[PDB]
Amino acid sequence: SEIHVRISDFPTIYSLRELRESNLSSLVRVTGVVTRRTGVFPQLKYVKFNCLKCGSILGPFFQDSNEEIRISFCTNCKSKGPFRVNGEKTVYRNYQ
Amino acid sequence: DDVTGEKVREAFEQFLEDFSVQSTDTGEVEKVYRAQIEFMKIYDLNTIYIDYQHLSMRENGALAMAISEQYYRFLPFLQKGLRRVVRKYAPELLNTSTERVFQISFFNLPTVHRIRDIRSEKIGSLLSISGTVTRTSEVRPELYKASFTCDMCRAIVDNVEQSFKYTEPTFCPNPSCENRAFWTLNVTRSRFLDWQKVRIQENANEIPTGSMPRTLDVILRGDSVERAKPGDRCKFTGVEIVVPDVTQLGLPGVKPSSTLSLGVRDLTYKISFLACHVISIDQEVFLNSLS
Amino acid sequence: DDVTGEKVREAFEQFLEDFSVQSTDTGEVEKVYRAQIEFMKIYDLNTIYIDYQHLSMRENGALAMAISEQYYRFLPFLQKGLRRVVRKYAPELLNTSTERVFQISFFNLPTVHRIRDIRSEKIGSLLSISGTVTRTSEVRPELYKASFTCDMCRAIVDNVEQSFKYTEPTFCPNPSCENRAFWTLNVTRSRFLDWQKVRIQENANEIPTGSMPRTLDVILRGDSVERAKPGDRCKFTGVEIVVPDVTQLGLPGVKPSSTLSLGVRDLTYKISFLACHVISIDQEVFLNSLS
Ligand SMILES: [Zn+2]
Ligand SMILES: [Zn+2]
Ligand SMILES: [Zn+2]
Repeated sequence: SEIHVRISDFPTIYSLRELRESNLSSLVRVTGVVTRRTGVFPQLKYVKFNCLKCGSILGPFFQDSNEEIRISFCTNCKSKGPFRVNGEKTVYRNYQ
Repeated sequence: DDVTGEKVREAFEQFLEDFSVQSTDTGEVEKVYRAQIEFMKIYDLNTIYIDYQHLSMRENGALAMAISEQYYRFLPFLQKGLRRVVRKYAPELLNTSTERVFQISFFNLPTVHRIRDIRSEKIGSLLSISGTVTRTSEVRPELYKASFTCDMCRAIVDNVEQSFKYTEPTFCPNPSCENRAFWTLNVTRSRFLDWQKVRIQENANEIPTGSMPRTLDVILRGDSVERAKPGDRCKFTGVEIVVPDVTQLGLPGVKPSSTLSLGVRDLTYKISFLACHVISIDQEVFLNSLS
Repeated sequence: DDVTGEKVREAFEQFLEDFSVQSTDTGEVEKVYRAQIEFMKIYDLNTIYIDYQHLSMRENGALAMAISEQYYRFLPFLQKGLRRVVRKYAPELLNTSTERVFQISFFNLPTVHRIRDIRSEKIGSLLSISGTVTRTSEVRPELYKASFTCDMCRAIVDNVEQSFKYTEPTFCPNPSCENRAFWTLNVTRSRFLDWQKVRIQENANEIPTGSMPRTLDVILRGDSVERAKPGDRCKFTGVEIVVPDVTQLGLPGVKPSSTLSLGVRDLTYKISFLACHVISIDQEVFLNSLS
């Protein structure tokens, strides 16, 4: 469904303790030794919220990776109750 | 408004602007401060070294006494004064290329007070404390200037500077809102300051007879972060600040409280220290350092 | 969009300029539509009278038949074509001095329909009727274009078209809003026209044997309001129109109904008329209207 681009050979290399804050929202190239893995966890990618007041499920809304979007109002029927997720129709992504 | 704060701020501006002294036998009379302004501009640094004796000689020490005794209130006034000084002389480095948060790191204070000698009256004042670095934290970003997105009348508004407690803008880009429901921060537009909490022990020589080494937690911000070494004797200069404490609720003695519908907040604190200047107490490098 | 609508609109605006009826011996030939446009600019009126005979003459009357059979469908195209023609020649009168509504009135239809001749297959078409005015109502405003105040991000959307029924602006003054649940209308940015309902009645000479008189409700929109006193025989020219009726709930015959959820709605209507204009049938003004 989607494609990704993997940048390589960035000029500047910073150690972990030298990140400070100027490198915020910036591309960095750091090196280290891996310590802990958290396994492979599915993460919501194309979540389809359902509207039980409408009758059926709503459209697939792209889930921003910063935070979990919510259906406060249904733009169609103004439903405050149903904003749940159906794990069958939802398309997930890997996460570690 | 406060007349005294503004008057002291402008007096500080004037004293900095007209600072004069003979420089040794060579360099004649050098405005060391005004010239060092552009000296640090060359590297676009963020620290301004205010030696205490300079501030102390002028106005028979009244300016130094005012700054030391009530540093917490005066510090923003001094920041505005420094910005005005940059505006008048050497305005080429003000922009970050928003504006660099220049650090005023005082030093060469008269006396250094031990951890055991910390007192509750001198909070809000400027002093130096000497101790041993035992535990240091990570360089975690601290929210200083934030960008808030209003739940209502949605938009992006920056320059809502963060205070010690959380602060959100009451005025909105669309004024009809005047509501503060879910003002949302954003990564790309908010401004942050480097932060570090270092734990220090009391030095062995200054330990009282039959007592344990009293400890203290010191906050490091700006370019002074990640300077101390665990087990390295260091001196810290700055202001004593109080931080909320949720542990000392069951201790004996009455507790501070408020009433405003109970309208009551359990008020307890523990004393910490916000520091500005910290120092540690190829053969060419060592040779260069060698006199 | 529709290709046929574009074709009819471009032909309309084409012959608003290219048409020119002869003046016989006295006056050679002149652009009658352009002459009427100059008259419009001179008197700053708001309605243009177009003879149907000329349209029938032009292009073997195919366009005349098309506009007579489906007047309602092509009406916005007619308005757009007239606006572009006005822009071409004498565009000064385009604006009110926000925007001035131009009214198109067709006169001298080939045939005259009596009130009893109303048929469903003529609904939405152009025709003429002749009746006697019985009841006239007050000249009241109607929402030509309607503006509203937003619910979330409270603000006013400006100059949105209002259809035959209540409408909600899909777009918002704040593009990020996209909320339309609660709109609060503002009269300032809402256009209006003149509305007046006249109840005409069938003339005596047209009544069949035994039938009691039949009557129709005619709506006069525009400058034609209060143009006829009660008890006068007038000729009405306009478009056959339908209006929803809730009274015919128990009548024989299956009631058309729409299902959507449920989305139930009874589709019961009664026939009315929307007349473009009305024609009735000191000594100086009197002396003028004589040969
Ligand atoms: Zn819904
Ligand atoms: Zn707001
Ligand atoms: Zn809105």
